[PDB]
Amino acid sequence: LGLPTEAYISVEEVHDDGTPTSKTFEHVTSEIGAEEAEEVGVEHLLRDIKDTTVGTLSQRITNQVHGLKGLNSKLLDIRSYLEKVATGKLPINHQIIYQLQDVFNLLPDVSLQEFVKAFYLKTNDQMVVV
Amino acid sequence: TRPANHRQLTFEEIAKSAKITVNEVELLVMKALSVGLVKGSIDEVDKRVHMTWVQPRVLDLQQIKGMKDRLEFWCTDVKSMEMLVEHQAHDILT
Amino acid sequence: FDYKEQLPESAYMHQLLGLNLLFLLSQNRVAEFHTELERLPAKDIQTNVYIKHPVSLEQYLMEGSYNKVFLAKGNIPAESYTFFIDILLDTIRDEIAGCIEKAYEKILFTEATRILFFNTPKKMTDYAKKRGWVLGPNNYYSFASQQTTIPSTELAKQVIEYARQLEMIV
Repeated sequence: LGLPTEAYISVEEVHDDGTPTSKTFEHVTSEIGAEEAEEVGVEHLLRDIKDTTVGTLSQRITNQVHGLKGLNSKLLDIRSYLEKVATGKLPINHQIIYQLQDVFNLLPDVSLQEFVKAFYLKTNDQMVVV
Repeated sequence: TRPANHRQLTFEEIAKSAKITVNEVELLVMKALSVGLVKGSIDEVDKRVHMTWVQPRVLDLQQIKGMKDRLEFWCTDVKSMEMLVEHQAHDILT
Repeated sequence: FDYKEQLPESAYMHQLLGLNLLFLLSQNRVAEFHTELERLPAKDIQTNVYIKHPVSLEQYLMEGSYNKVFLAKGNIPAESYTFFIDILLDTIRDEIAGCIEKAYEKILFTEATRILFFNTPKKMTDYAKKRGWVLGPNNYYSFASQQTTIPSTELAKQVIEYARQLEMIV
């Protein structure tokens, strides 16, 4: 489901909330990328079990199913952490609570009429092309 | 507290909340938006406030439990659609 | 209708045949009614009285001239045509209902009594005590008129079906 690399950097700083300070790690975003001299190698090594670099409808539906898999996994992780926090086995992390309530903030609305209208309109256009 | 489904806040609702008559709820929402606390818009022909955002703050354990319950419901929905699609597309998953 | 060649003509037949037609109309079996009319010969529809009367009642009931249907009560070729006139009045009341709850907005008490030819005013409560179209609002005969979310799941099913028939090998 995830990249094999998770990256951290050490930060000691007076916490703004006044909780006692100790030397602990902080996350730094990670990615996997390659120079061309290494793409020529990874491509050759993986050519046997490669996936076509083009959207075959089956592959795209597979991609969406995998996306749902991943969304479920992440939501389960968030729920487990929140349950632990509520029952008290873990302390509260204000950064995590901030991000979660911002996610909920960003949830969209679909029952709104001038969105159902637009969705139907563009669905119909797409299906005329189909 | 209000979820996005009906996050439309009515002026009468605001007035029944913090006690101000409804001719300066416009100014209250004005200052709220100006300070950067709540984003959105005011549609006062029908007397409503579309809040599209809120200054995230530090919550309590009860509020975190509320969020956990909402995550549970959301996960149930996601898993249901996940199963439906995977069951109806079983023959075209590579 | 079967042993026609052998059987001698029975003048005492159209009575029961038309009475059967009346029974079909009584139990609202319009399909069977017209099937049996078709079975009948052509002339009898316009010549005989015993058959013409049930034919007339059905024609009126389909047109919607319920007043003519009622006024036909006195006009009965033979008294045998009985108890099916009564079941027919009951079925007519049911059909009038059907109309009322399918396409109206609200009918007050006096107008309901006027339209639905109920029993005496005291029993006029009938068919509301029986069918009960959620009556009650404001005036008890407010008729409670018996008159937007994306079907995401169904659309997903159909689109996946397109993909399935497009990607399967055949």
